[PDB]
Amino acid sequence: DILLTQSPSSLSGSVGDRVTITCRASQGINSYLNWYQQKPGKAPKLLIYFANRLQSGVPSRFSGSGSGTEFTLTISSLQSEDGATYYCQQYDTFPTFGPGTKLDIK
Amino acid sequence: GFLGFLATAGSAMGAASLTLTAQSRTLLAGIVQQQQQLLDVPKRQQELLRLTVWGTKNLQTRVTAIEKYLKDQAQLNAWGCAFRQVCCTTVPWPNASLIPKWNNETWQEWERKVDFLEENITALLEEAQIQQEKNMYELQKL
Amino acid sequence: GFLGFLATAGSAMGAASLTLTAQSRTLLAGIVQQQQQLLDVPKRQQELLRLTVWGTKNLQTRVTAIEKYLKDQAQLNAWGCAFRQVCCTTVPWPNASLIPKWNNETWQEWERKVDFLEENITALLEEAQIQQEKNMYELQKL
Amino acid sequence: GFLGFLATAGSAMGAASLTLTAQSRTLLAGIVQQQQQLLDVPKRQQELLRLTVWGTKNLQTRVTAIEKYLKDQAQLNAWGCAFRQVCCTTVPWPNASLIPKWNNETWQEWERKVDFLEENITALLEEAQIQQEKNMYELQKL
Amino acid sequence: QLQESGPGVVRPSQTLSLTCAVSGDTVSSCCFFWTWIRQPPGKGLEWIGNISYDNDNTNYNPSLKTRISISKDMSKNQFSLKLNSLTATDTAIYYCARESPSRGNFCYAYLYGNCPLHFDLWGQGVLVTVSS
Amino acid sequence: TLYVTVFYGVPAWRNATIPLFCATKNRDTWGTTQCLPDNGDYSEMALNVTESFDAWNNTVTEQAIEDVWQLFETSIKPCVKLSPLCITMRCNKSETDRWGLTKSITTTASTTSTTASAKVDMVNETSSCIAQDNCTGLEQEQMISCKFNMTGLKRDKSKEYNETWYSADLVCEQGNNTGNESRCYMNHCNTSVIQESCDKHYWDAIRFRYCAPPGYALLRCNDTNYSGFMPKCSKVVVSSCTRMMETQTSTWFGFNGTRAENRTYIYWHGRDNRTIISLNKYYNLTMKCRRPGNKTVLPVTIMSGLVFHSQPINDRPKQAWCWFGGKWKDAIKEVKQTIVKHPRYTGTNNTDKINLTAPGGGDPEVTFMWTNCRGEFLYCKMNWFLNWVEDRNTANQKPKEQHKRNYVPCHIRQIINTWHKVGKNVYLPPREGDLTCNSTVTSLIANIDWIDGNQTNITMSAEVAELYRLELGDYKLVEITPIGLAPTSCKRY
Amino acid sequence: NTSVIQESCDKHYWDAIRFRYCAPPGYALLRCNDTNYSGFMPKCSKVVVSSCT
Ligand SMILES: *[C@@H]1O[C@H](CO)[C@@H](O[C@@H]2O[C@H](CO)[C@@H](O[C@@H]3O[C@H](CO[C@H]4O[C@H](CO[C@H]5O[C@H](CO)[C@@H](O)[C@H](O)[C@@H]5O)[C@@H](O)[C@H](O[C@H]5O[C@H](CO)[C@@H](O)[C@H](O)[C@@H]5O[C@H]5O[C@H](CO)[C@@H](O)[C@H](O)[C@@H]5O)[C@@H]4O)[C@@H](O)[C@H](O[C@H]4O[C@H](CO)[C@@H](O)[C@H](O)[C@@H]4O)[C@@H]3O)[C@H](O)[C@H]2NC(C)=O)[C@H](O)[C@H]1NC(C)=O
Ligand SMILES: *[C@@H]1O[C@H](CO)[C@@H](O[C@@H]2O[C@H](CO)[C@@H](O[C@@H]3O[C@H](CO[C@H]4O[C@H](CO[C@H]5O[C@H](CO)[C@@H](O)[C@H](O)[C@@H]5O)[C@@H](O)[C@H](O[C@H]5O[C@H](CO)[C@@H](O)[C@H](O)[C@@H]5O[C@H]5O[C@H](CO)[C@@H](O)[C@H](O)[C@@H]5O)[C@@H]4O)[C@@H](O)[C@H](O[C@H]4O[C@H](CO)[C@@H](O)[C@H](O)[C@@H]4O)[C@@H]3O)[C@H](O)[C@H]2NC(C)=O)[C@H](O)[C@H]1NC(C)=O
Ligand SMILES: *[C@@H]1O[C@H](CO)[C@@H](O[C@@H]2O[C@H](CO)[C@@H](O[C@@H]3O[C@H](CO[C@H]4O[C@H](CO)[C@@H](O)[C@H](O)[C@@H]4O)[C@@H](O)[C@H](O[C@H]4O[C@H](CO)[C@@H](O)[C@H](O)[C@@H]4O[C@H]4O[C@H](CO)[C@@H](O)[C@H](O)[C@@H]4O)[C@@H]3O)[C@H](O)[C@H]2NC(C)=O)[C@H](O)[C@H]1NC(C)=O
Ligand SMILES: *[C@@H]1O[C@H](CO)[C@@H](O[C@@H]2O[C@H](CO)[C@@H](O[C@@H]3O[C@H](CO[C@H]4O[C@H](CO)[C@@H](O)[C@H](O)[C@@H]4O)[C@@H](O)[C@H](O[C@H]4O[C@H](CO)[C@@H](O)[C@H](O)[C@@H]4O)[C@@H]3O)[C@H](O)[C@H]2NC(C)=O)[C@H](O)[C@H]1NC(C)=O
Ligand SMILES: *[C@@H]1O[C@H](CO[C@@H]2O[C@@H](C)[C@@H](O)[C@@H](O)[C@@H]2O)[C@@H](O[C@@H]2O[C@H](CO)[C@@H](O)[C@H](O)[C@H]2NC(C)=O)[C@H](O)[C@H]1NC(C)=O
Ligand SMILES: *[C@@H]1O[C@H](CO[C@@H]2O[C@@H](C)[C@@H](O)[C@@H](O)[C@@H]2O)[C@@H](O[C@@H]2O[C@H](CO)[C@@H](O)[C@H](O)[C@H]2NC(C)=O)[C@H](O)[C@H]1NC(C)=O
Ligand SMILES: *[C@@H]1O[C@H](CO)[C@@H](O[C@@H]2O[C@H](CO)[C@@H](O)[C@H](O)[C@H]2NC(C)=O)[C@H](O)[C@H]1NC(C)=O
Ligand SMILES: *[C@@H]1O[C@H](CO)[C@@H](O[C@@H]2O[C@H](CO)[C@@H](O)[C@H](O)[C@H]2NC(C)=O)[C@H](O)[C@H]1NC(C)=O
Ligand SMILES: *[C@@H]1O[C@H](CO)[C@@H](O)[C@H](O)[C@H]1NC(C)=O
Ligand SMILES: *[C@@H]1O[C@H](CO)[C@@H](O)[C@H](O)[C@H]1NC(C)=O
Ligand SMILES: *[C@@H]1O[C@H](CO)[C@@H](O)[C@H](O)[C@H]1NC(C)=O
Ligand SMILES: *[C@@H]1O[C@H](CO)[C@@H](O)[C@H](O)[C@H]1NC(C)=O
Ligand SMILES: *[C@@H]1O[C@H](CO)[C@@H](O)[C@H](O)[C@H]1NC(C)=O
Ligand SMILES: *[C@@H]1O[C@H](CO)[C@@H](O)[C@H](O)[C@H]1NC(C)=O
Ligand SMILES: *[C@@H]1O[C@H](CO)[C@@H](O)[C@H](O)[C@H]1NC(C)=O
Ligand SMILES: *[C@@H]1O[C@H](CO)[C@@H](O)[C@H](O)[C@H]1NC(C)=O
Ligand SMILES: *[C@@H]1O[C@H](CO)[C@@H](O)[C@H](O)[C@H]1NC(C)=O
Ligand SMILES: *[C@@H]1O[C@H](CO)[C@@H](O)[C@H](O)[C@H]1NC(C)=O
Ligand SMILES: *[C@@H]1O[C@H](CO)[C@@H](O)[C@H](O)[C@H]1NC(C)=O
Ligand SMILES: *[C@@H]1O[C@H](CO)[C@@H](O)[C@H](O)[C@H]1NC(C)=O
Ligand SMILES: *[C@@H]1O[C@H](CO)[C@@H](O)[C@H](O)[C@H]1NC(C)=O
Repeated sequence: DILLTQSPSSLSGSVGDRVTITCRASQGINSYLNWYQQKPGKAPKLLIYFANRLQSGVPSRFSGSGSGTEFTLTISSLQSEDGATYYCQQYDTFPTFGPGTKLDIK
Repeated sequence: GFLGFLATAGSAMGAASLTLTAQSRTLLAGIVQQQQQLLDVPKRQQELLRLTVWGTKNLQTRVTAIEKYLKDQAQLNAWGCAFRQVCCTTVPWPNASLIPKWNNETWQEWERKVDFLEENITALLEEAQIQQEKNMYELQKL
Repeated sequence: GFLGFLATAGSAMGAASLTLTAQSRTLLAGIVQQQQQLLDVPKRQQELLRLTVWGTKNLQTRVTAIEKYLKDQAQLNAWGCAFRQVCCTTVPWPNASLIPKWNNETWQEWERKVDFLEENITALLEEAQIQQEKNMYELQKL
Repeated sequence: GFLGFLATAGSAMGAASLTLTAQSRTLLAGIVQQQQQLLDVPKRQQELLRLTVWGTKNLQTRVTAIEKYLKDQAQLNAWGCAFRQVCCTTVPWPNASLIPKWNNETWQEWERKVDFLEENITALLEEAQIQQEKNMYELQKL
Repeated sequence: QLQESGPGVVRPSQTLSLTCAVSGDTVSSCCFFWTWIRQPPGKGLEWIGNISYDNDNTNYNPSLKTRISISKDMSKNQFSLKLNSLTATDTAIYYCARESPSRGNFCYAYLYGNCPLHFDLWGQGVLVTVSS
Repeated sequence: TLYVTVFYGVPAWRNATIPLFCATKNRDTWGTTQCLPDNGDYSEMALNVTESFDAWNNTVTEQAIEDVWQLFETSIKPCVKLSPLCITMRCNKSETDRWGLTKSITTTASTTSTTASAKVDMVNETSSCIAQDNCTGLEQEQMISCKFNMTGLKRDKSKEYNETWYSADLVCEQGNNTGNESRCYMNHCNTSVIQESCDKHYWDAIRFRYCAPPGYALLRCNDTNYSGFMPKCSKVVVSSCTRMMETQTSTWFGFNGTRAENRTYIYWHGRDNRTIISLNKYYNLTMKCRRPGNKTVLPVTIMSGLVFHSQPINDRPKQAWCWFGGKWKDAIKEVKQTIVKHPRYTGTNNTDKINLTAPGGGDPEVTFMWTNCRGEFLYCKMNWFLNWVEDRNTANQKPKEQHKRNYVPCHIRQIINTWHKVGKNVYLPPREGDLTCNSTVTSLIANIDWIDGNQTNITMSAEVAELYRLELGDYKLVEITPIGLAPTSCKRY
Repeated sequence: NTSVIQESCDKHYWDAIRFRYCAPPGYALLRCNDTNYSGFMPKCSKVVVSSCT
């Protein structure tokens, strides 16, 4: 299978700053990578799909892109409501998910 | 002909099972069937054997079977280890960044990760064989 | 070219005298004479070298000389004993009902008594060589 | 392709440096470029691949590359020492009147002084190999 | 939309079942998959399996090849898990999702690797504890 | 420590772009000359590999298209040229006026009739209207009896000949003919030279399969989810030769396909909206075409000594026509459903908003169904059929086209602009006697084109070449390259 | 009238045409050198081998 990892595992920034998460893979993913946002006590929701498409209902502050073995999630202006664990999913084959990373709030 | 090469695909590199008789068998099956047809066409059409397109397309396929067989034998003799399986040549592997997972990866997956090394390696393998030959040349002369 | 193969026919299998250079000599005599003619025809007719029938019949004969030489070498390498005379392979003879009179029968008489065995034997000889190669593969790897 | 053979011309026979991979390399460079063109011509002209003169002249050059490679291998196997550099055959040199100045003469100058010996020598070299093969034939049989 | 359900406590060596109801939709709708993932406490998201797939075909995470079974029932608008040979490490929040394809010029087949696929719609999640 | 070493006999491959061998069973003419005999070995091995397949960008399909075309060209090349026939012919004026090649204002026709006249007419095997070639709505074949002066091998002697042309094959000079004997020429002569397709081409079936040369193999995608373009096929099967291909040419529907399965598949171009829809064999869809009458054929020797086959019928037979059998209504409903559920379709999910339609324009090359019946090409007008199979509310399609029938009127055309991208016109000799053909229907060739979530238009297409991409398509040609390199510790001495 | 007559213009039949056949490499011609050879002979005891006719 494809090993999907994430970095930084723990990062933060102030409300209003630019915060990014990078996902990497041991094998190339053609473009088949999704991003999810999970808050405590809740099921995760789709944030971005298929590398470059924002999921309808998700605020415009979220964006991302990627290919091959490197993908990025960007929040252009971190909100106080964005404290969450974010996860990458490769679905190039039998989806395995990455470990997730945490964005805290300052 | 048999296609026993492709038959083990997906088994991983280690224990993949390599067969050295496999190219001789694909060529031999080919030559016999094509020779039978070469003798069969003249039964009805001897004059137009190469004039028209079918005879030049078939010529390219017969030529390819021979040239391909010979390219493998010529490259192997340049390296010198034509019948040595693993060959055990003296050229070092280019870097530690490209080491196969002998028990996880398949030869099909692996070879596509070294396509950019083969261009430099082929020449190095030939050079190593050339120096070994030079050393023996001098021993035989003296 | 020489035809030293046929020259000993009728001498019996034992002491028949086998020659391993004989196919190289028939091919070499052929290639030189045909090459001289390839260069000679253009002196008067360069354009119609393959368009008309004579150039496609001669192509089939030149192709046959090459394909035949290579079929023998390919089959021998599949067996592996290309330059070993008797080869000394490990495949057992099919049955006791077909044993040659080494001092009475000629190779011409004998081979026609085993035409129905060769079909099974060729494959067995190749299989025996393949396993020997597999054993060496593992020794070289480990 | 490389032309490393001609590259050492003028260096004298001794220390001339002989390379055994050199014919494999000239053939391999040739086959790859010609194969690319065989597949490229049909992009615009598939029907007239051999009908017109260019396709018969190119056929003779492709055929020559193969026949030449095989003549060298066939002659070497007739002698038997295909991969032995100096080969160390048992045929005596014809006379003391033709001894090279190993440290003064070039292979180009030397070979032209033995053109009238090669005609007799080639046959003798083959005969010597044939008797060695006969001796081994009998050892393997008995 | 997706409401899961099942016993909060199951024992080791028993079989767990979880059934999810689909509300405002059905389980025979075209080009959707009914899937499940797990989230052991303190861990990330593990995909475990997939069945509307319009067919009886399934895809399972190979680590559970002999342990997990997924089925659907069109008379109930429900789909469910059956997980055998339970152990302590199977404690997790079990979640449902649709894994909807993005149909269009980028989707060739409803297979992994041949179509954009994403879990847009998620259920609530059921925490199942395996204990004595 | 770790040396490159050389591993010989390695199970690995790369994309090949080389010519393939053909092998066949019909060796009466073409097969012996160009092909090897069919070995009959259709077995395959499955491999545990993942591979990328494409039908519209392959070497296997692009040779099938070029090879069928090329074998056609080498068959007609030595046949009689008809430039000696591009002379004014003296044609019966009544028949030129009735079929509209020439004009007349002395016919002053006026018709009064019922406008509420649409009918529904069904035919099947057990019917006298088929046996007698008189189904409701069929007319006469449209043929202009013409005379001309032709010279044979004796040079200074000539004879007048009787030739009956289909109207589709004549031009006819117009203006100030106040008598009889109109002046006509062949439809495609003056811009070019028409050659007769004399060596029985299209009179029988051509079937063959391709075989890889030594060292090469064919991989095939054996999924059910294969839709022409598939970047990662998990079921890869390896063999040395392809399935047997039927080199049939037609528009709108493909006939006698090898890929006839109890399933509807739709292949789409990856970069386009063009598709080939296979039809479900479960419904036994069949087309039965007839050429009523009994033709006489008269060989004419022209100057060079080569022979032209004339058609002195001197009679007035009914139109060639086609009868559609099998469960067409249900097969078409499945096509609509298959499109709705397809991965590449994002249109309407309402099957009553998806319709079959003819391509537009006034160009006969796309608006008529073109089919081959043992050597004669037929061009069918299919409005009656489409209205029937869709159970369409006709209502306002002009009286003649407002019928629902499972048969269509058709006409014979002898001067044919061939199917490949050539612009070459050939003459198809008439067949002596009567003709009947009974073919299976295996595919629907169409583009799917929608712009909104209401109205999808399955537009019938004339791109006959794409039919070869359903026959093959799932194949990939690869080169076995069994030399590998890999770090290991085992250096010689 | 039934055909077209072509002139045999390239001096054909104006001189003698004589040639012999030669076997390609690996092949040979055997000849029956009996006096009892009558065209068909299933067992010729005098067999002679050569490369050309
Ligand atoms: C052995 O044989 C097999 C079988 O044939 C070979 O497999 C085929 O290999 C081809 C390349 O050799 C592949 O095609 C190429 O795909 C590229 C990627 O396409 C996708 O991304 C596009 C844009 O994405 C960018 O950004 C991301 C990150 O955000 C990066 O990762 C990307 O690299 C890019 O920078 C996207 O536009 C594509 O979608 C469009 O094209 C595909 C075509 O497959 C269509 O299916 C889609 O519907 C869509 O179509 C639009 O565009 C076409 C024009 O092509 C119009 O006709 C349509 O109407 C519509 O507008 C994908 O999502 C492409 O970038 C690449 O294109 C560039 O390069 C080619 C030359 O190679 C140029 O001609 C182009 O103009 C352009 O510059 C190309 O399409 C095949 O997909 C692959 N086939 C299969 C089945 O897998 C294999 O390689 C062979 N192997 C060997 C060793 O020989
Ligand atoms: C290398 O090249 C050489 C040189 O060409 C090859 O040698 C030739 O090989 C051929 C076979 O491959 C031989 O021909 C065959 O001979 C068979 C035996 O013929 C005799 O017996 C016939 C009947 O006997 C039956 O009963 C006895 C026991 O009682 C059995 O043992 C037999 O097997 C039978 O069952 C008898 O009729 C024959 O006599 C007739 O035929 C011969 C032809 O040689 C004539 O010479 C005779 O005059 C006589 O002619 C009559 O028939 C012919 C029709 O052929 C008419 O035209 C005449 O007017 C007249 O009526 C013999 O006494 C035959 O059975 C066999 O025929 C069958 O099979 C062939 C196909 O192979 C069919 O086409 C037939 O229709 C029939 O079914 C055939 O004739 C050649 O003799 C032999 N040539 C030489 C010089 O030796 C060699 O094989 C090649 N090797 C390789 C590896 O390629
Ligand atoms: C979709 O698929 C279908 C099914 O395969 C296909 O229909 C069939 O097409 C084939 C090929 O055209 C047809 O086969 C031919 O049929 C004719 C007619 O036979 C009937 O009528 C005669 C009347 O005399 C009866 O005696 C006979 O029993 C049948 O009822 C045959 O004449 C053809 O044979 C000729 O060629 C043979 C070669 O070996 C000769 O030995 C034989 O004597 C025949 O010679 C004639 O034709 C020669 C032309 O080369 C000519 O030179 C001779 O002088 C003489 O005229 C052959 O068997 C088959 O019947 C069709 N079946 C059906 C149900 O339609 C469709 O065509 C295909 N459609 C598309 C679009 O691809
Ligand atoms: C070869 O190819 C043929 C043609 O495709 C296949 O035949 C079809 O097989 C399928 C599967 O068995 C049939 O589908 C089933 O039809 C049943 C009957 O429904 C009738 O009535 C409804 C209205 O109520 C109509 O819409 C329908 O068209 C029929 O007239 C249904 O009761 C079945 O329902 C099941 O699935 C649904 C989900 O869609 C569930 O909700 C139900 O509870 C239930 O489980 C089903 O739809 C189809 O009708 C057959 N077609 C024909 C023409 O006969 C062959 O099977 C195939 N051969 C092989 C070997 O595969
Ligand atoms: C061929 O058709 C007849 C008549 O059926 C009618 O006309 C058809 C052209 C079409 O429009 C049908 O829908 C019409 O119903 C068939 O004969 C009938 O068969 C049914 C049983 O299915 C029977 O109840 C009727 O009484 C029959 N009618 C008559 C006049 O006898 C005939 O079976 C069809 N042939 C085949 C091979 O199916
Ligand atoms: C080949 O002939 C066509 C048609 O022939 C002419 O129109 C017929 C209706 C009839 O009256 C014939 O006797 C005529 O010779 C030519 O097509 C016409 O070209 C003219 C331009 O010169 C154009 O104005 C017309 O509309 C065209 N008519 C049609 C029906 O297409 C065509 O140009 C001729 N080609 C050559 C090389 O001469
Ligand atoms: C194609 O099918 C038709 C039937 O639709 C066949 O024609 C029948 O042939 C039999 C036997 O000669 C006659 O008894 C019937 O009367 C014919 N039916 C009709 C309507 O004429 C035809 O033979 C089949 N195939 C071909 C190639 O002709
Ligand atoms: C096949 O046709 C459809 C319908 O026109 C194309 O779908 C459109 O794609 C564009 C992007 O290129 C979108 O902005 C439109 O909204 C889509 N239209 C509809 C109705 O959904 C489709 O791209 C075409 N396929 C190819 C390969 O070109
Ligand atoms: C290939 O797949 C089959 C199941 O279809 C499996 O039994 C076999 O072990 C697999 N082989 C390899 C090398 O993965
Ligand atoms: C070193 O390894 C990288 C892979 O990380 C590869 O791209 C590069 O070509 C290698 N360099 C050499 C000399 O082999
Ligand atoms: C194969 O993958 C496993 C992880 O699943 C790893 O532990 C093992 O070392 C890998 N094998 C090789 C040869 O690298
Ligand atoms: C061949 O026949 C000759 C007589 O003509 C005889 O002297 C010779 O020994 C025979 N050779 C063999 C091998 O039988
Ligand atoms: C056994 O000997 C007979 C000869 O009597 C032969 O026909 C048969 O093919 C032989 N069987 C095997 C297996 O060699
Ligand atoms: C040769 O034949 C004789 C009988 O004449 C026999 O005694 C002898 O054993 C046979 N030779 C062989 C090798 O079988
Ligand atoms: C060839 O000539 C150059 C001078 O141009 C000289 O330096 C070199 O040593 C010469 N080599 C031989 C083999 O004579
Ligand atoms: C002996 O040497 C002379 C050169 O002086 C040469 O022409 C002749 O061919 C040689 N003879 C032999 C048998 O080599
Ligand atoms: C080279 O020539 C010199 C004379 O200039 C001579 O003394 C020497 O022996 C010659 N070398 C050889 C190998 O004969
Ligand atoms: C077909 O694929 C090849 C790559 O294998 C690409 O270079 C070529 O441009 C493609 N052809 C088309 C239809 O664009
Ligand atoms: C044409 O046919 C009629 C019979 O309908 C006959 O009288 C006339 O002579 C024929 N004309 C020619 C030129 O063959
Ligand atoms: C017909 O005749 C009139 C004169 O009465 C002339 O003006 C007209 O151009 C002629 N038309 C044709 C087509 O010849
Ligand atoms: C019809 O043709 C005849 C000659 O066969 C001629 O006499 C007659 O006048 C023509 N009809 C008309 C209206 O010109």
